[PDB]
Amino acid sequence: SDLCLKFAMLCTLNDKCDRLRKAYGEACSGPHCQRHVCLRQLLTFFEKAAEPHAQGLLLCPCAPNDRGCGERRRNTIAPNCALPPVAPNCLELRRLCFSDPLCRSRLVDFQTHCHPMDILGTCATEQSRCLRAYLGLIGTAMTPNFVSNVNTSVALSCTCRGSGNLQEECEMLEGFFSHNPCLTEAIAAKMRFHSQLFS
Amino acid sequence: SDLCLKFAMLCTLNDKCDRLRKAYGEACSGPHCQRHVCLRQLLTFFEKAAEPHAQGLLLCPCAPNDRGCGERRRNTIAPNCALPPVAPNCLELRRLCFSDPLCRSRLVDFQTHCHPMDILGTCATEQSRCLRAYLGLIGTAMTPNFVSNVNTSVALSCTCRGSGNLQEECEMLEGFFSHNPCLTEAIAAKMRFHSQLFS
Amino acid sequence: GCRLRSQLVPVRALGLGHRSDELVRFRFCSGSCRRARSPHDLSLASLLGAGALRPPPGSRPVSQPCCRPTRYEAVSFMDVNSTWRTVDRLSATACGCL
Amino acid sequence: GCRLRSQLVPVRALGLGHRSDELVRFRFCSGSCRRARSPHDLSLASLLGAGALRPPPGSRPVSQPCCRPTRYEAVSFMDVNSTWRTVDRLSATACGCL
Amino acid sequence: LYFSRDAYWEKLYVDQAAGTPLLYVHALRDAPEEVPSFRLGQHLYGTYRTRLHENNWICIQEDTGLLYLNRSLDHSSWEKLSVRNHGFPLLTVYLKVFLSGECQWPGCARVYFSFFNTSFPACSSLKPRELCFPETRPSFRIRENRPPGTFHQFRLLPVQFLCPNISVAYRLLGLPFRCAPDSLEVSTRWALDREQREKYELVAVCTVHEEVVMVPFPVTVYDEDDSAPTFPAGVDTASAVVEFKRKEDTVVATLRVFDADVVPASGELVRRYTSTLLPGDTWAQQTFRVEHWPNETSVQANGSFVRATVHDYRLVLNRNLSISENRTMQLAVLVNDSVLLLHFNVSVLPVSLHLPSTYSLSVSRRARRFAQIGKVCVENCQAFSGINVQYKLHSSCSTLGVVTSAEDTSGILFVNDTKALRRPKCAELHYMVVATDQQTSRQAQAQLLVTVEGSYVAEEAGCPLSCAVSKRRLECEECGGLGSPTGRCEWRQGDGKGITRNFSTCSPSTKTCPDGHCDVVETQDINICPQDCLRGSIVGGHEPGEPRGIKAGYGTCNCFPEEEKCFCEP
Amino acid sequence: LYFSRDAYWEKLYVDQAAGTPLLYVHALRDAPEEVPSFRLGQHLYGTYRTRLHENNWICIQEDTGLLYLNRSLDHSSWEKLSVRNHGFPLLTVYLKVFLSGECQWPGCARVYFSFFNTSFPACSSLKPRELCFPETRPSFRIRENRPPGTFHQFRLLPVQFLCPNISVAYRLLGLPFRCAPDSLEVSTRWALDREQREKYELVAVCTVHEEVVMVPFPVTVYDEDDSAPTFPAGVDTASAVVEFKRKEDTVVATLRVFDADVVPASGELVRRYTSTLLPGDTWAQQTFRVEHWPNETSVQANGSFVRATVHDYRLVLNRNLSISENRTMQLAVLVNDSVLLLHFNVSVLPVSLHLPSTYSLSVSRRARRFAQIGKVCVENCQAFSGINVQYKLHSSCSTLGVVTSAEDTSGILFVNDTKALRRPKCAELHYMVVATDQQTSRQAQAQLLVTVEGSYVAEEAGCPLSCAVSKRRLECEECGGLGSPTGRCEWRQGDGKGITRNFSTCSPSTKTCPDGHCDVVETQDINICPQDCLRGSIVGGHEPGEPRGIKAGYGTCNCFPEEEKCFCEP
Ligand SMILES: *[C@@H]1O[C@H](CO)[C@@H](O)[C@H](O)[C@H]1NC(C)=O
Ligand SMILES: *[C@@H]1O[C@H](CO)[C@@H](O)[C@H](O)[C@H]1NC(C)=O
Ligand SMILES: *[C@@H]1O[C@H](CO)[C@@H](O)[C@H](O)[C@H]1NC(C)=O
Ligand SMILES: *[C@@H]1O[C@H](CO)[C@@H](O)[C@H](O)[C@H]1NC(C)=O
Ligand SMILES: *[C@@H]1O[C@H](CO)[C@@H](O)[C@H](O)[C@H]1NC(C)=O
Ligand SMILES: *[C@@H]1O[C@H](CO)[C@@H](O)[C@H](O)[C@H]1NC(C)=O
Ligand SMILES: *[C@@H]1O[C@H](CO)[C@@H](O)[C@H](O)[C@H]1NC(C)=O
Ligand SMILES: *[C@@H]1O[C@H](CO)[C@@H](O)[C@H](O)[C@H]1NC(C)=O
Ligand SMILES: *[C@@H]1O[C@H](CO)[C@@H](O)[C@H](O)[C@H]1NC(C)=O
Ligand SMILES: *[C@@H]1O[C@H](CO)[C@@H](O)[C@H](O)[C@H]1NC(C)=O
Ligand SMILES: *[C@@H]1O[C@H](CO)[C@@H](O)[C@H](O)[C@H]1NC(C)=O
Ligand SMILES: *[C@@H]1O[C@H](CO)[C@@H](O)[C@H](O)[C@H]1NC(C)=O
Ligand SMILES: *[C@@H]1O[C@H](CO)[C@@H](O)[C@H](O)[C@H]1NC(C)=O
Ligand SMILES: *[C@@H]1O[C@H](CO)[C@@H](O)[C@H](O)[C@H]1NC(C)=O
Ligand SMILES: [Ca+2]
Ligand SMILES: [Ca+2]
Ligand SMILES: [Ca+2]
Ligand SMILES: [Ca+2]
Ligand SMILES: [Ca+2]
Ligand SMILES: [Ca+2]
Ligand SMILES: [Ca+2]
Ligand SMILES: [Ca+2]
Repeated sequence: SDLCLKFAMLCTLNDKCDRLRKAYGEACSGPHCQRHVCLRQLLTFFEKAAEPHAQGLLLCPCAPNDRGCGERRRNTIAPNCALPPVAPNCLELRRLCFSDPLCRSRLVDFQTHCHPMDILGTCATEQSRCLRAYLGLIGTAMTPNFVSNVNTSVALSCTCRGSGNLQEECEMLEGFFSHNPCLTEAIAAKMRFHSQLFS
Repeated sequence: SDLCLKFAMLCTLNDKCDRLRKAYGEACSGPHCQRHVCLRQLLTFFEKAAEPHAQGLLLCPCAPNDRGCGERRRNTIAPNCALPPVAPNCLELRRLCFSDPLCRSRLVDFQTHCHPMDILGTCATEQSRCLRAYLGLIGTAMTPNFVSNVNTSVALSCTCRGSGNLQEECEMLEGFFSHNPCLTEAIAAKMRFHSQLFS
Repeated sequence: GCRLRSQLVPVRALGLGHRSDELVRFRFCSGSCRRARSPHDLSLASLLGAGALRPPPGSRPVSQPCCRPTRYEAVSFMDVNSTWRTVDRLSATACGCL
Repeated sequence: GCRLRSQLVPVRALGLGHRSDELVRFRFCSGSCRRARSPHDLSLASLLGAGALRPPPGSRPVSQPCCRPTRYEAVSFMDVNSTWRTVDRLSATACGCL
Repeated sequence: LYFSRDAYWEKLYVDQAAGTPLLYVHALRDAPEEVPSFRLGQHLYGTYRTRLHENNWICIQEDTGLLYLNRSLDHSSWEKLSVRNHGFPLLTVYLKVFLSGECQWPGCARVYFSFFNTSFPACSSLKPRELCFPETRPSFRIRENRPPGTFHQFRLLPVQFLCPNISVAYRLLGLPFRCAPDSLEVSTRWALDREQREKYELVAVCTVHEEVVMVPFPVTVYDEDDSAPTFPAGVDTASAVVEFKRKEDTVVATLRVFDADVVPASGELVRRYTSTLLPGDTWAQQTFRVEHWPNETSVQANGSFVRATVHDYRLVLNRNLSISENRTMQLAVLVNDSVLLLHFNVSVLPVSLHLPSTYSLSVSRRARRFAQIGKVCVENCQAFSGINVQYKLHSSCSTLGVVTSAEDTSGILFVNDTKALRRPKCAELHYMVVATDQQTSRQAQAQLLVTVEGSYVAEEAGCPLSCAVSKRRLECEECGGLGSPTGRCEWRQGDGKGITRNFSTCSPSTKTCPDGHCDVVETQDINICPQDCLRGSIVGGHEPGEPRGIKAGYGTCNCFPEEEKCFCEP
Repeated sequence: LYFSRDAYWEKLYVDQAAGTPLLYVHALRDAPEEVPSFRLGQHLYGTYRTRLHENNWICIQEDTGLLYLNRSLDHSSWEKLSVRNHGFPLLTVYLKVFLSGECQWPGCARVYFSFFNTSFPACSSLKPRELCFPETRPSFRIRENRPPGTFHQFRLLPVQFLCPNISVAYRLLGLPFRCAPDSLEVSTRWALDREQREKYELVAVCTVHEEVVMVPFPVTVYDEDDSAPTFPAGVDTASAVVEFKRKEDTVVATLRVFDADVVPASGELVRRYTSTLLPGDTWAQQTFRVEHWPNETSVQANGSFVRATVHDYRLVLNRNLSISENRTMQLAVLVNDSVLLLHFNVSVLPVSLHLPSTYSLSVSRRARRFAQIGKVCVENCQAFSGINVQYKLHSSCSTLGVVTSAEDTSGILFVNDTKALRRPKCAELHYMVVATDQQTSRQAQAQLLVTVEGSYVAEEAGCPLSCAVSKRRLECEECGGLGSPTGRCEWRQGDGKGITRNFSTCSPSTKTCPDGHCDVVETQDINICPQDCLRGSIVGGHEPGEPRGIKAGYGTCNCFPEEEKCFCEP
């Protein structure tokens, strides 16, 4: 039994966390799934829970060859119902975030606290307030998820195909997820703590 | 176990008779008993039942010394709730019978078919249609019951005390119950059959 | 099936203090209720199949819905003093799955 | 008393075909209900005291009201293919005497 | 005019001759002027009083009242009638005989005819028991104070008409009834009075050829008002002074009247024997009604039992008398007989409302709410009936409280608070006990010196509110209830005699709660005395309390007052 | 006018001198007339874009666009600002630079300043990696078809202002980009076209003192409409003849267009690339819309990948075409580019409605209601899409009955009565099968010779109405259901692979009921095919049928249709 199951059962064994995890496991299940109820019970989970319970559940370590430890981690936020089936244009996905005033508040904190300050990996303010601004993006419209199942590269589900002339305004917005030194060293510092904590 | 219990259980063992006996055992019980519901479920019992079931239940043999076989038989029609507590004038009790057109029909048949024709005991029409006219008097206002518990003398619960001048009109109406040769030999012919039947 | 019954019992054998000598017909409920089963009932009948639960102190929890009466009837008789005693709601008239 | 419980069970141990590896909390009902007793219940518990009834073919009729749930909750998990499976109405939330 | 009997019996046979004499009828006189006339009916009634066919066969002579066959009988006529009988073997038809709808005495007399399929037999088959008298014996009927007359005749008429060769003699046994020689009518000598003798059962001697046969002979003397009311041998006046009762309706004083008549019967006794209240002050009408109801007794005159009526006359109040009334009167009543004079002396007294000077009572220092400590009572406790003396408890620390139980008009005092009991400076108080009236303003007060005394032990947290939720003995005196006087409860346990009124329970007040009364202090809360104040189901073989509660129950009875249930179970 | 970048980076230190040159700015030209003007802002923004204090320290020269410190820095000013930072360590303030609210290109360019607590260090602590270029590498931005200009300058200005004694040289590597000698501005030679090359990643050579340092140098050539639409190499017209489909909206015929531009972006592509339907008959408007949607592809030019847009144009219908239409046209469409000419040939054909001459079918002589015997079909079954050919069964004994299933437009015939099947004289019948149309009156008929043939065995009385109430195999083929073809049922049993779509049940028609479609014959009654037509709860680990029913279930699934429940359980 891997580590992404050990940190899932520690949310199961809690009273306060399993009651919240059952609330989005139910709204994100089956082929008749409903997306905007599936997302609304994710904001409530990563908002109204203890920070060591959420950060251990989502960001969890693995090996590169350990297939059933990354395949679960990709499927923890239930991407078959949360992420849309067709990949939209990645500037269009930001427009729907700017329209709702909760996703805008959750996005501006991530552009604040996890901005790539130095190309070595130095963050702007803290490498502790980076993941607090990061995990606030999960229940929103711009939900990031782990792309592969062998590594911890994380990006949106979006493409810059039909961009028109705003290619760099889209390539940098995707490079703020897949070419961030700050966010990658923050998630690496958290996974090197989770492989210290109950390993 | 005596005979007035053997002929009670034969109404218990029937489906058609115990359902009727339960209907007046319930309305004639307890200190808070109600008289005019107790009587209405007696007409239904001695009317809508098979004649060998009713005639065996009420008229049942015994010995003179057999106390718990006559004491039950006096208490089969539940006299503590059916018969009134104060004994009224016995011509007044006939007046309430003449007012209701069911008791009048049940009384005129008894003055028809059980009239004392001869002082030896010969009845007018039959000694079989005498008890059919007799048992129709039980649920009415002029309910006869066994007075003692050692013998089969049966009379009303009435007295000719405050009669005024109609003493013989009251004494003969009571002598139509306690000085009937016809009715006494009819009930004796039925008890000599019940001491032949399952004795 | 969960259906109505009937029987004959003495009244001293009821255990309510009424001393008497008679017999009364008595309708009770019996049967099985496998058609009112729930997802929790299959769940509990499998968790009590491999012994996956620690059974709690007290009783055993029952898996299937129990077959219980819905309506009652009174029972009347005579005692040893030849007085009519009634006991309300002693015999059933219709059963059901609950 | 007839009150609510809770426990931890595997999901392969439920017997509904869902193959998985997780643990779920599971609320069942237990207790006794001697305060919802009837005249028929004392009657049947004394007629089954001296063995006055022939017990019918099938089951035994139960004397006391059985302790049963009133409301249910859904249970969600992930399977071996890492897909979210839900089973509606698998765990109780409130018990009662019935 | 009246008949000497009410029913007449005669036998008809096949093919008897025309003009054959059947029977006489008799009718006595109310007066020296009345001569009886006799008419028959027209249609033969039958069983269940339905006309069969018109009388074409029987005629009458009005002079002696003789019934005789004009046309005669055959089997065609007795199949003409017996089919009309609604399917019965025909042994009774009848007619009416009037002399002055439905036949009833003293207007009518119904004459039966029992027909038989044979002809009239020969004389050899006539036993002398059916040669003297008919089978159905007569019963005669004579009013008192009447002209003496002729009420019976002996001879069986078709017998001597068809067997004349056999001599039959008839006689009677200081009696007024005589039998004339060579004319067999029976007559009365003097006018009778019922009050000397009322039943004459005579014996008539018959001799055939040779056999002597005797039969009973009842004569019932009827009645009139020949009697005036009379005191029961010189008891002219009873009196009674109203002192304490004063309720709505109470028997105060009583006399008796002895009439010797019976005739004012139960239907119309209220019209004749009427109690005329002679007047006086209107306070007598406001406060008295003279109630009256008769009852018949028996008394001996000359060896028999003649009955008579006894008229009781009772003063009965009407309203709640106030206390301060102080009067006296003479309540006279005339009594009518269709006339006697009765009276009463009635005085009404004042009553004072004094209480004892000093009340003294301890209080257990660990007591709970609604505990009864001691009774407070006006000096004459259980003798008053219609007075409202409500008690109020005025101080000069609220701990106690008095509510008068309405049954005894005694005030029971109870503890209303527990927090205000343990205070050190209020260890001795002053409760001026005040006993007020309601129909007059007259109140009273009395002095109290209370000593709150005892230990103090705090209670267990695993205690229910009631003592009677407990089941056995040890869970009774270790745990406190609600109305307890000393913090503990007390276990009472009775016998093993089945459903008994003396059963077993855990009670606060073993002399106040399982007692039979749901007291006012007991009906304060649901938890104090639940096994005598509840309104619920009692599961088990029980017998209910008659207002409410548990009158008797099989074994032990434990009650849940919050769920309104009791279990009675050993 | 546009800036060559969008973000500029500079470091400030403690106590640096007044008039110290910080950085240049660059602005290229859209036209041969535009000269850049440069103004600063007034207020230093910070993290989360909030004004801290007014710029009292940095001034600008508009001529070369030079940023320079007028007033200087001290720790009192950097505690004046860092408290205003809402509690953060201050490492980024910025200003706006306009040239012609919120800073966005090509109007604005935001200039950062990263302050440090030290003063400017000595020259020895300057490694040559921070002597050539800043840490944050530039990213340049050039529109195509432009006057060639100057977009970058090399020298770090406070470095040579404060360490002037170190020689640093800069150079560049048939390319349009050149570096002038003794003036380190970088310039473009000729006007660029994106369609030849679109990304130039150059390398700039720096030499200090001695160290050679090179960095990347991205230049992204932007785009304009310098391209007209073109056929994909001579495919001028596709055509398609409507023969069978005739539905509401179907792709009929298709062509492609190849534009080489990208600029009409996704927001406003619908305004420009518009498909002008050239007119004709109004039947073309009633029956055709020319649907269009673009997609971007990539193509090679001289070793790179330049992208382009592909515009597909599809004829799509609008209504149900009737059968009897027989026409042909030429559907022309103009295509705009802000202009190409396309067309289609479209012919519409008649279709006949012939059926086979003789239908022949047996019937099992013990069959039940709603059993499917054989399919009746118009000669071309599964090719039609929008035609209603309803079948009615006219005779010349009612036993059979046809209801067309709407999915295939085939009529399935079923047995409606059982009593009318066993009759001896109707052992052979005549059902003229009639196939009518609905949008035209054109019907058809065909001849049938039915042979009702089989045994006869009466059924058991202990049979439920449905085959699927059964649980195991032996209770399936001994007992009859409802829609059965031969009186028996048939057991199908699958694998033990968990929740599978191939499960086990007792079915009438093993090819029609557990199939995935609740057919019309199957949805006739509740009892025929309940495990594929029910609307109820499925107790057990299941997976529901997507309209209704049981798609998959763990083990065996037995369904009670009268109570609306299924159990899935092994
Ligand atoms: C992670 O994996 C994905 C696909 O397997 C790949 O595209 C990506 O480049 C990988 N990350 C790194 C840092 O190589
Ligand atoms: C029957 O008994 C009662 C009282 O015991 C008595 O009055 C009556 O005379 C008895 N009957 C006969 C025929 O003696
Ligand atoms: C009596 O009979 C005679 C003849 O015998 C007849 O003339 C007469 O009318 C009859 N009288 C009656 C009242 O029938
Ligand atoms: C009382 O007796 C007198 C005396 O004749 C009579 O006139 C009056 O009517 C009687 N009143 C009643 C009520 O009987
Ligand atoms: C009448 O008197 C008799 C005997 O004196 C008594 O038994 C009866 O109860 C009395 N009636 C009333 C109503 O007091
Ligand atoms: C007399 O007092 C009693 C006491 O309860 C009361 O019930 C009754 O009504 C009173 N009488 C009148 C006439 O008020
Ligand atoms: C009743 O009062 C009168 C009035 O003085 C008196 O003469 C009489 O003696 C009193 N009655 C009795 C029985 O004392
Ligand atoms: C004392 O009893 C009276 C009864 O009228 C009640 O009103 C009052 O509330 C009680 N005292 C307290 C403190 O509750
Ligand atoms: C720049 O500084 C000079 C003095 O050093 C001052 O006179 C001038 O006003 C300043 N300009 C600005 C724009 O602050
Ligand atoms: C089509 O191109 C012409 C050519 O200039 C232009 O005038 C017209 O506005 C364009 N229409 C659309 C819809 O782009
Ligand atoms: C556009 O083209 C790409 C590759 O040619 C293809 O993957 C994509 O699905 C296309 N988009 C649509 C909407 O057909
Ligand atoms: C064409 O036929 C289909 C068949 O179901 C129907 O649903 C559709 O509405 C029809 N189109 C029109 C325009 O009526
Ligand atoms: C379309 O129809 C025209 C009309 O004659 C014909 O010239 C042309 O060849 C047709 N198109 C094709 C591709 O055959
Ligand atoms: C045959 O099926 C039709 C369907 O429309 C129905 O109306 C009819 O009642 C059925 N026949 C019988 C005999 O029920
Ligand atoms: Ca007299
Ligand atoms: Ca008198
Ligand atoms: Ca007299
Ligand atoms: Ca009491
Ligand atoms: Ca170009
Ligand atoms: Ca173009
Ligand atoms: Ca272009
Ligand atoms: Ca099917």
